[PDB]
This record gives sequence, structure tokens and C-alpha cells, in this order.
Amino acid sequence: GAISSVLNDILSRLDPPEAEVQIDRLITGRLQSLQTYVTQQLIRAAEIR
Amino acid sequence: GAISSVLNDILSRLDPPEAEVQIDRLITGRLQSLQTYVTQQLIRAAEIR
Amino acid sequence: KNKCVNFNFNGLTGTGVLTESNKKFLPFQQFGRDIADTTDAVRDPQTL
Amino acid sequence: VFNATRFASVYAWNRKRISNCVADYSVLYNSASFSTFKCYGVSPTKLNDLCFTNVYADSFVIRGDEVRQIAPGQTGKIADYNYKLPDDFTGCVIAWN
Amino acid sequence: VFNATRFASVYAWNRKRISNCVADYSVLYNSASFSTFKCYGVSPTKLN
Ligand SMILES: *[C@@H]1O[C@H](CO)[C@@H](O)[C@H](O)[C@H]1NC(C)=O
Ligand SMILES: *[C@@H]1O[C@H](CO)[C@@H](O)[C@H](O)[C@H]1NC(C)=O
Repeated sequence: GAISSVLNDILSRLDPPEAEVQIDRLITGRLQSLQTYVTQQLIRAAEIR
Repeated sequence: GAISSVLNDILSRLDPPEAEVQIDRLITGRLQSLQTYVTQQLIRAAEIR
Repeated sequence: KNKCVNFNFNGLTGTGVLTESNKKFLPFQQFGRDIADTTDAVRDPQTL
Repeated sequence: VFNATRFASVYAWNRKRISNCVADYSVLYNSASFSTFKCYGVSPTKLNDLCFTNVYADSFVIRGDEVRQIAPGQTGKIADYNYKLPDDFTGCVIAWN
Repeated sequence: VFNATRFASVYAWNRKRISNCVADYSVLYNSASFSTFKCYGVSPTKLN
């Protein structure tokens, strides 16, 4: 949902108060990206164990 | 959190740039619903396996 | 070269170790990307 | 572009290409000219730090009360018909009296 | 509604109920009248 995926691009374009809105979208997406990975790894570990 | 849960209602009311804000609320909630479903199904399958 | 620096090259802001690459870019090819789509390599706009 | 005597009308607007030059936007704040200056897509203060590839400035003249109706997604007798802006458009709003 | 001669005061405001008719809102774009026209809830162009 953010304008760009690169953090250095958003920090170079939007205002510091404005960049925090779009960076909030990347982190929330990257958290779910990491949560989905960790969730599968915890489940795949039980398969391996 | 969106004004309505119907896509055709949001697309027909708010602007295309305004609809993407509300559609972002639906998909984020629908991803968290689908990821939670897949999370359980992977865990329920581990019980079945 | 061969040192970690925070750089801006032709309006592209990045931080990484700059090394001479053996890859051959086409004349129009400038900004390279990896599998992660982050910038793999660039081209010096002053002296190409 | 900005200081030109008489702009083209909004009916038929001239497209002025800006390429192969050095654009310093701090001059805008140095001497007071533009009354209304707002950037939706980027930061006015970061315009000097980060630079853009192809700059295209579209000059025109519209009624005064329509300055609030000219923006991405906004509507009006101009935006809906004569001259429209993309909904994903990133740019700055430049206006003066 | 729009071009009424004299509206009621904001102290006691008139409630105008519009139903069982055909509303063409393109007339508002035809002649310039409204100084400030904006729709928060929906799109003004999608009203038709
Ligand atoms: C300037 O830019 C040109 C073309 O990119 C390059 O050939 C030259 O070496 C650069 N330096 C000077 C001082 O001209
Ligand atoms: C426009 O150029 C004239 C003549 O150089 C100068 O006197 C004036 O200050 C300029 N105005 C703006 C808005 O830059």
C-alpha cells in the first residue's frame, strides 16, 4: 500500500511527519511477512520434530 | 473499519484514490482472516497428520 | 571503493560497500537490481 | 516558466519541458512570489536533496475559487473536463495572485 | 432547495425531504453557482 518499497526513497520524498504514515504501512506489511514466515517455521519445525 | 464490507459499495461512493484507503481496510482485515485460517489449517493438519 | 558509505547516485539514495563490478551493462542499463529488487549496482553519472 | 509574462490559457495549455539543467527550488522561498505552494507527493524542503528525472511544468490560468478544486481526485468544471490530474499523481501545487 | 429565494436561519433549520423524483446533478456542473462544493461521504461525479 505504500508509494514505494524502498525506505530510503520514502525518507527522501515525504515529510518526516508524512513519511511515518507510509512507513507504518510497510512495517505492518513486513511484520505480517515475518509473522507468516515464523508461523510456518514454527509449524514446519513440528513437522520436522 | 471500512464504511461498508461490499466492494461495489465503496467503489461506487468514494473516489478511486479514496476507495483504496477503505479497500485497504478490508483487505488488511481479510488477509488477517485468511492468514489466521491458513494458520489454523496448518495446525489442524498437524493434529490430523 | 571497497568501503561502507551512505551514497546518493543520480537521485538514488543507498548505503552499501562500493566495488567495481565485472558485469557488463548495456548503454541504457544503469540501475541493477537483485532478487530482492533492492539496487544491486548503479552507474556513475559523471564518469560512466 | 514561473515568471513568464503571459501564460497559455487553460483551454489550450503549453507543455514546457525541463531537462538537462540545475533546478534550485530554494529560490522560491528566497524571494516572496508564490502565495500558495504545496507538494502532495514529496517534501518542499527535500526538493534540493532529492532530484527528479523528467520535470514537466504545465502553466495555465483558472478562476480563483477553483484553486481548492485542482488536486488529484478533486472535481470541478476544469478538473472533470478541460484539465485533469491523475489520481496517483505525485507533484506540487503552485499558485499566486 | 438550491436556488431558493431565502433559506431558513441556522437557528431553526429547514428539513427538505426529497423523494420520488429524478435528480440530475450534472446541472450543478453546467452553470457555475456553488463557490465551495465538496462531498465527504461519496464522490460528487458518482452522484449521477
Ligand atoms: C563531466 O561529465 C562528462 C560526461 O558524463 C564526463 O565525460 C566528464 O569526465 C565529466 N567531468 C568533466 C570535468 O567534464
Ligand atoms: C521576474 O523577472 C523580473 C525581471 O527580471 C524581476 O524583476 C522579477 O522580480 C521576477 N519575478 C519573479 C516572480 O520571479
